[PDB]
Amino acid sequence: TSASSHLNKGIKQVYMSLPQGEKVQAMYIWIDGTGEGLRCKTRTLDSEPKGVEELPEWNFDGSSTFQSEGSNSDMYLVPAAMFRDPFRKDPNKLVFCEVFKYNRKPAETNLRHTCKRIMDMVSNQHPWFGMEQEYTLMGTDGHPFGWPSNGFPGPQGPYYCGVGADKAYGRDIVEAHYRACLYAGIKIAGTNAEVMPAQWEFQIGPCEGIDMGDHLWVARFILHRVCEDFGVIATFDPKPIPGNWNGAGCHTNFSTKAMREENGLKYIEESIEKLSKRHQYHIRAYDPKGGLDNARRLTGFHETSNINDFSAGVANRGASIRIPRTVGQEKKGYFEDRRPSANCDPFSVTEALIRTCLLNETGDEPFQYK
Amino acid sequence: TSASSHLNKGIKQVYMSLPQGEKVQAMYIWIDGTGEGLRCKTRTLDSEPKGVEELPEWNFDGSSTFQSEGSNSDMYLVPAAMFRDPFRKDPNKLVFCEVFKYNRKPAETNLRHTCKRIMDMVSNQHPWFGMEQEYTLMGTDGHPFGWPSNGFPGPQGPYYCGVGADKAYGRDIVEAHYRACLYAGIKIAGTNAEVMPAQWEFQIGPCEGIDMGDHLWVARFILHRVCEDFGVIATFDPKPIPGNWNGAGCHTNFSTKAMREENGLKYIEESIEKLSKRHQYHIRAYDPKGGLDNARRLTGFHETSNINDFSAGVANRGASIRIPRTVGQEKKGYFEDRRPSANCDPFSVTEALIRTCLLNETGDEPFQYK
Amino acid sequence: TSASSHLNKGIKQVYMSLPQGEKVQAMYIWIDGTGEGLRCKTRTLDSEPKGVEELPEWNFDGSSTFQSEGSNSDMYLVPAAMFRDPFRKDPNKLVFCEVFKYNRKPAETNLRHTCKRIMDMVSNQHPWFGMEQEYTLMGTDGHPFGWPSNGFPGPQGPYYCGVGADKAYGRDIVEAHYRACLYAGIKIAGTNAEVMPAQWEFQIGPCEGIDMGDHLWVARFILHRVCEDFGVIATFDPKPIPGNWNGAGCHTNFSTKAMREENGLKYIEESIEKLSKRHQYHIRAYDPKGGLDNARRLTGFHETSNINDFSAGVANRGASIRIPRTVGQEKKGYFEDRRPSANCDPFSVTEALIRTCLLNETGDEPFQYK
Amino acid sequence: TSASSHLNKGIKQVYMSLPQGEKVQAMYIWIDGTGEGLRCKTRTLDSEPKGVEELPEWNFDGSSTFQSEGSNSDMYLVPAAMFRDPFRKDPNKLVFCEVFKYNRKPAETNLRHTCKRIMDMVSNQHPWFGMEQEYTLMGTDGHPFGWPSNGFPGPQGPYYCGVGADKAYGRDIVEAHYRACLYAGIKIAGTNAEVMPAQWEFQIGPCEGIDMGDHLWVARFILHRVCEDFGVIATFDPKPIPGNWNGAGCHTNFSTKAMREENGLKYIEESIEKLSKRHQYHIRAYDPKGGLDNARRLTGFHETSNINDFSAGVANRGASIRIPRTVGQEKKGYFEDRRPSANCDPFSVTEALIRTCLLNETGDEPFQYK
Amino acid sequence: TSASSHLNKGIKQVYMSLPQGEKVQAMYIWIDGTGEGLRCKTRTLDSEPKGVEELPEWNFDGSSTFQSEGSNSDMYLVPAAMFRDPFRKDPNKLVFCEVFKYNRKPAETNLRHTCKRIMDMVSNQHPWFGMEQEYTLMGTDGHPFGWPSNGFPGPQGPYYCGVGADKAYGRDIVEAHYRACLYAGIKIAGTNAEVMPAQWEFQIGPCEGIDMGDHLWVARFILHRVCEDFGVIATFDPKPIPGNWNGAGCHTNFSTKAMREENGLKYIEESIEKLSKRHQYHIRAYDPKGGLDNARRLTGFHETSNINDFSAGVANRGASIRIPRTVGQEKKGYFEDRRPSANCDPFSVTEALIRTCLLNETGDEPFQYK
Ligand SMILES: [Cl-]
Ligand SMILES: [Cl-]
Ligand SMILES: [Cl-]
Ligand SMILES: [Cl-]
Ligand SMILES: [Cl-]
Ligand SMILES: [Mg+2]
Ligand SMILES: [Mg+2]
Ligand SMILES: [Mg+2]
Ligand SMILES: [Mg+2]
Ligand SMILES: [Mg+2]
Repeated sequence: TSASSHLNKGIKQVYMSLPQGEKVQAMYIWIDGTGEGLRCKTRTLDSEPKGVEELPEWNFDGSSTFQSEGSNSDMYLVPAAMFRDPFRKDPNKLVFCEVFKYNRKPAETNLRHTCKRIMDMVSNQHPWFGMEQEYTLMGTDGHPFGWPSNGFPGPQGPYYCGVGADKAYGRDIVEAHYRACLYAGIKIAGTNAEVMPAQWEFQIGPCEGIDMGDHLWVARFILHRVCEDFGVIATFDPKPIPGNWNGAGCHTNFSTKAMREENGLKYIEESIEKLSKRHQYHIRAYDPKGGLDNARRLTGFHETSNINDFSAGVANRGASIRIPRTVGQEKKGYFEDRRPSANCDPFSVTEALIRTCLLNETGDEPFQYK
Repeated sequence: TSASSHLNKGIKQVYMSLPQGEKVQAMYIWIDGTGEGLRCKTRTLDSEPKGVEELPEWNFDGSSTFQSEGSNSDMYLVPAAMFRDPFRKDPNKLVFCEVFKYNRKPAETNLRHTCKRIMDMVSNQHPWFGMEQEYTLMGTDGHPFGWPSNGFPGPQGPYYCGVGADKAYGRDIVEAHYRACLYAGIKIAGTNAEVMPAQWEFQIGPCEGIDMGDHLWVARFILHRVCEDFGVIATFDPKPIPGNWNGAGCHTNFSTKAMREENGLKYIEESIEKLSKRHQYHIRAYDPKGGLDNARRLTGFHETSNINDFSAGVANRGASIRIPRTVGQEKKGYFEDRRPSANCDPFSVTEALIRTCLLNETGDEPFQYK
Repeated sequence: TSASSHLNKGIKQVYMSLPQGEKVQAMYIWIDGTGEGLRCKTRTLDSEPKGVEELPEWNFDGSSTFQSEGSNSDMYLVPAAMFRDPFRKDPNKLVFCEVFKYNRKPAETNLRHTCKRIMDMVSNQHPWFGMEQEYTLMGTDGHPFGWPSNGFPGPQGPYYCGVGADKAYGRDIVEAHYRACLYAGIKIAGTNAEVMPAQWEFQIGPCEGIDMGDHLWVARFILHRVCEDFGVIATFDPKPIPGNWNGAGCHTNFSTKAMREENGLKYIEESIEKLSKRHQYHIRAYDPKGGLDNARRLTGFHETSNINDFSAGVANRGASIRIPRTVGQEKKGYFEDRRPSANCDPFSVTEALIRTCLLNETGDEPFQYK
Repeated sequence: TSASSHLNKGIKQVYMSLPQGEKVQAMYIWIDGTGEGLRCKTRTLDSEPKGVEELPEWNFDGSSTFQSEGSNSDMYLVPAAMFRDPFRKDPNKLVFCEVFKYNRKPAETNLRHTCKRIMDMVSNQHPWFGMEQEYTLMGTDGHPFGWPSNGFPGPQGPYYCGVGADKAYGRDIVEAHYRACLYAGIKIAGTNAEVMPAQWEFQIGPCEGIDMGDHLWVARFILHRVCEDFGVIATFDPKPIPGNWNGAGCHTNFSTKAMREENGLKYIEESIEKLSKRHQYHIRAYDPKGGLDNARRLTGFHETSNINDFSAGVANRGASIRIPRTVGQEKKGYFEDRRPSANCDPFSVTEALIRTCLLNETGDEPFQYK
Repeated sequence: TSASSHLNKGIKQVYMSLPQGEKVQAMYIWIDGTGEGLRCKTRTLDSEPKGVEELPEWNFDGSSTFQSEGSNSDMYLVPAAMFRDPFRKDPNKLVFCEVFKYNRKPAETNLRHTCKRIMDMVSNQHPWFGMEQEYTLMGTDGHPFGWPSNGFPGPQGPYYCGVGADKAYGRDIVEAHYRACLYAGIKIAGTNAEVMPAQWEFQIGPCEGIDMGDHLWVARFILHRVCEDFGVIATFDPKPIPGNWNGAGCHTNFSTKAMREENGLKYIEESIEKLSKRHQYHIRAYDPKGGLDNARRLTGFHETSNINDFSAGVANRGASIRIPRTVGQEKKGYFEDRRPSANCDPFSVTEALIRTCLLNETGDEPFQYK
């Protein structure tokens, strides 16, 4: 539906296949003042950087990104992770950044800074995460892509992992995103068409520590750019359509070295225990509005837990935490936190998990350290 | 007609020609709780599997696929056949699966499990099947593709194996499907435009034993993915348009080693005999609604048998079973069961043929064994 | 204008460029019960046939092609000529066939069978034919392609061999057909935009004996397939638009070894003589409705002969037979029969020429032989 | 949506307001061989008939209306009820007819003939009926009028007796029909928007005896003519949209003189008793397919009775028969048979009610009389 | 569909309702050189003529109407019948004319002149005619009005005397025409929707002698003017759509004083006898191409006689002549000639009936008289 999507793409293609020369493009990516939106810009480099360390710091105007007031508005980008650019091909790069203010302090929405620290504190336990990112394809009118105009498709049931024109809306986006990620070097585990038509999932992982946040964010950025090409919107809102229509969540898989090795199930249950005593804290960390967004998703019905009550169970689709059936069988593996909203900050989610399960914190606020 | 079909396909193409790296995509395919619909999803692998045995088991939510109730909804995928992915190219794969419940028992629609067994019991007789899969191309409105809006093309006659814009609607699907099959390694024997405009056939075979089911199902899946690309629907309904318009059937060719070698015609007639005493049982097995769907097709008129009466004949287009003229000439070969509906499960059809013709069963229910 | 022509062709292209493997596709082509229409279907082969002789016989349902009654409807295809498939590329093939009934007798419209014989009877005289196939491009509404909606372009005059957007309608079809033919191995001599806009010609020849029919027919098939891709219709009707608008004919060039060598003009005049005595018989053979179709073309006006009167002349555009001016100059060469309708069967036209000019038959019916 | 609906209506209007002169138009209306469809034609009269008795008999071709075989196809129309023509205004007339064969026997779908008799037999008891005719407005594509294209509006709830653009689809039809009926002299009691959007009701009654059928049928004809003008279709099908969408029924109110006068409730319960013993017979008479159509409506859910089980209750929306709450209060009035399909023949419904309740018949077939 | 039909009709209306003054418009109508088309033009008069006799003769250019050669092209209009103008209202007039050449001889297509004479010769026998004029409504593309684009509606059966949007295409034309006729003073007997959708009939009669031709012709003219306003075309072609679709005829009813009075059936059979001996002559007179047009309608199938064979019968829908069942009953009345094509000249049809049945002519050419 978007106007730019109707421009002649063959023309872009023609320019895109000009041999580019020795110079190299770097697209810097970062997180908005909203804690949800991504921004980016591009600079030329003199040659292909061999790793993230070779990339210059950069800056931008924070008052144009909901990130500062008048006089001291300038803000700083510090390269954190680097990937191959699937939009421009090699030698070009995507550069995920951290955001700092003028006084070189982390920005309000720079959650990576603190999370990176917390992950270093527990590196010997080798924490691994996986995330199931759900999203919904929308036209520029805000109506789900490929839904009848001002209407509803038929009821849920045929669309989950569906195939065929009447079943799966917008697969091209999925397919393209998937390769884009592979090429970029993102740890994309797979994908499926979700329960609501025009709703899809991709899985990212397994990722060690800080890597989880980095990979999910960049995957998200790639999804936006791909959607942008096709002229549609990806929405990470946890409940895009009110009523009998699936919400979107961000299921998180977690395991330590302990949990993965034999009889790890013991440690799994131990951390589930600590979690049960910190439900309220985790909901606060599981979406950028402190739990207000997730409230519309976590209702009990439609295979969700209630936002108010903690619960756990082996192969329990309706619980706050699920231990996979076969994880229960072999008494080792990982568990799944089904609480995080589709629009959560993965840095916020992974940090909270470590704090509660591994550094045994309690109270209503994150302990500060050395 | 579909909205996704109007997205810019050149854009998908751009991404699809990124070099993918060491990782590999596997699309798992399975059968719905409807016994008619296919589902699928994709996971990443670390390298190209060398055969179906190297592929992990997987699971999915059965309550989203008409396949279970609340609490123990999780279900299991066991790789059964592997093919090259024509939608993603090498090294990627299609993985046809069997479906099992949480208690590791076959799902209601997993007819492969039992059919596999029965096929093993007779492997020395080397049973070979061929199936003629008929289908109709529909727009997203449910009207046959390329038919006049709310209307009818001219009467049947010019469309069977027709050529020209006024004669063959939607050949592109046919052409693409055919290659997709070849590349995938599906045993596609040929194809033709059928009697009703927008209606087509492909032939799968000859296939030994369990292979028949596997090949036809995956062929079907491929057809759906291809149609999906083009924005149309493939319908396997046995009578998509009421009245003077061809139904869609799934003619099945059958032969044993005995029947193929000299004077096999004797054995052909012997099994036709056994079949004549079990019409009612076969009708039950020849469509997923026990014969209610086929009732709309098998009416006697339009070169179909009557659903009520068994009949056989040499080169008899109107009979339940047809012995090909030249099979009658050379007194060896195969016979054609013209009864199965275009939407039958090939596992159910092939099994019923073995049970009646080879294991000489009678009665109203399949014998159980060792 | 056709609906299928609006499908995304890039998508077909993607599938069509999958490497196909060892298997090979053969499209069998044949003639309708109408004696005008072409039919076809496709089977897989295990490897590339090295010549027409390596191709299996086949069958189809004659009651679906205006070719038989109820009970014994099955009919037989016997490979006659093979070409490379320009729609699928090497190693794939087009297989022009002859049609036989269940009792292995020639079908009513299988005119090749008898023509083949008659051509063998005179092979020492090396008869050579060339045919000028005229045709008109039509939209799916039946109005000539690129004509004004419910209207007429400006009057004839600027279109014959015209160039420019306001002059030549539908050249892409012509261009593609031409190459398709070349690749196939069809003996295509050339082409031109004809007098009526959206009307074109291609020339086939020179062809020895039976080859003429085979080449023209397959050329026609190719034209229909090409038009099919583009979404338009090729019509061979001799008078597609009533009134001051050119008819379409199938001018036939003929020569024997005798006529080609020095002072052959003598033999040319001799056969023209025999022809003058058999006008009525020839008109019957020059269109599939015994002369009813040609009646609408051959009116005397618009550089046509009258259907009632035979005439001949050196460089005479308005005559039944034309001796090219330069054939008259050098007293050797060929003559042009300007009588055949654009929709004639070339087998019927070539046979009739041999019979009258070479086997000196007279009477109202073809002599039977050994 | 219909093409004729897009013609310039102001032009018709211009002609329609020419003063017509002394002559008068009579439109004869009758029932199809389908028992569901209505037919009509118009003849000129020399002056305004003063009552139904003054109107000539007429005929038509029964083979064109699903009503006879070859040779003796002519059929007869006998004027039965007359109304003022709301499409043409005074002095013009609508003339509802009975249909007879060439041998002056009633036609198969002429149920009025026998019903008229049965009504005469009980005239002293003054039977009064009321019918609640439900129907759905459809576009010419067969999709409910004003529904999203290939889609569904939001769920039921806001549409029953709704007001506003997003609530009541197609009220113009309702409004016009209502006046049309009033003008015609039809006994139209009222109307409402029904539960499913684009679904409406009008009530006809109270009508004495044979009058019920006459008035409902003519009301139906008027509805079709009005819908015709607007370009939409009225459908009397009992279950136009499968699933969670209201069926359409034809609730029938019934009372005798006995039931209306004080303590009539006794007689009401007496006839409900007789009815309870003849459910099966009544289902047969409550739709033209003997109960096959109603089977899709009467499922128990969505405030319907089950087609299999008889039931009765005071103010019971889910029962086969309902005694209005206030009829139960005052111990006199009428009861409501909720079983008849929206596409029933009122003649068949009213006759069956008389036969069971008043002439105390039992058995499986209507008693014949004098 | 026509461009003029899309002009703002309300604007015409504004002008049309200016009070016109003392002057009066007369539209003269006449028959083309084709014997099928009608022409007209308009002159102002000083006051309302009181009858046809007060109207001036007039002239027009016959070379512009297919009616003469170069030098003496002028032709003459002689007022024959006058009617009120339903397009302009009172005091304005339609004036049907006879056409004469410069030498005051009747024009080739002026069949009225001779017919008038023949009618005078038998006036004492008071011959009465009725004609059933069938016609088809077409869009400006030549496709039947309201049919699917390049397609066909569903099969015949529901359309004869149909009501509802999906049944009766273009009723507004019918309705307007009917009133137009009434107002003009045309003897319009009635109308009905015919078997083929978009096909309609109106009946004209009974008319004495020359009056028949006058009334039918003027009715036809009115139909063209009305269709013109609505932007569609009325076609009187006897077979507008090839194949399984009803032809259009012009059934003619005939009776003399003798036949109408008691035991007239004797005379009816007498004239049917004379007719049986002159089939060939009548076919020549029953369409303007001497029978070539009717050849496409009269085929035996679809309730038509064969063009080759005469036949008669009581209530025989498939015969050349039908005696109505009730005419056979009461042994008096009229008979119906079902042979005339919908495009016949009524003057030619009525004259031929008189000549054969009343002036007992035989031979192949009309006797000349005094
Ligand atoms: Cl940028
Ligand atoms: Cl997937
Ligand atoms: Cl094919
Ligand atoms: Cl009417
Ligand atoms: Cl005028
Ligand atoms: Mg999920
Ligand atoms: Mg077939
Ligand atoms: Mg030429
Ligand atoms: Mg109601
Ligand atoms: Mg008629």
